[PDB]
Amino acid sequence: SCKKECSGSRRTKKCMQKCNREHGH
Repeated sequence: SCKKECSGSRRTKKCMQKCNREHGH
């Protein structure tokens, strides 16, 4: 709901890192 909802063709480290930090609660 944050990784696949952003991942494009070869980009994901951006949305992934964002979700990884947010889920760092």
